[PDB]
Amino acid sequence: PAAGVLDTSVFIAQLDEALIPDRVATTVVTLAELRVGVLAAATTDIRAQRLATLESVADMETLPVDDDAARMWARLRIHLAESGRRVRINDLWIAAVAASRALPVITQDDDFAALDGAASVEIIRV
Amino acid sequence: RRWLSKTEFLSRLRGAQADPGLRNDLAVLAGDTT
Ligand code: NA
Ligand code: NA
Ligand code: NA
Ligand code: NA
Repeated sequence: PAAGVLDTSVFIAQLDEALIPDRVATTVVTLAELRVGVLAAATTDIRAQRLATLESVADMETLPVDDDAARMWARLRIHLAESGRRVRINDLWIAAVAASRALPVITQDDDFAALDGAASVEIIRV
Repeated sequence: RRWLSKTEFLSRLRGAQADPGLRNDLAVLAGDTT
């Protein structure tokens, strides 16, 4: 696709570069998660690495959780409750933000799988 | 803050990936499911 929304897992340690859209943004959830990473780091070396990861989003669009994302989160949440399937709540916020903007979620990990086929949801595994 | 090109992003990210252990820390801190 033309654009996509990176989740937190793409920032963590190669990616399938061919599948990354031409233009990328992330969300405030990932900003939060990378920041908690810096604050939780046990040793300077890890702290320095994680601090570089946090800094890598400094110029990048960080999409907020706004009203449209909130409405989407509710729809996706009930979809999951009915099916008896689960997603990390912070991953659901990410998916809600992306879906509400009709953008795919770009992920390195396996959490968004439960949402495949939900309206406005497109997951790209890298 | 702007939409990064694929090459731009991959330039900012390469050499700046978090340690694999961040997955562990995030499971503890933000691993709560629906
Ligand atoms: Na995100
Ligand atoms: Na720390
Ligand atoms: Na930052
Ligand atoms: Na989507």
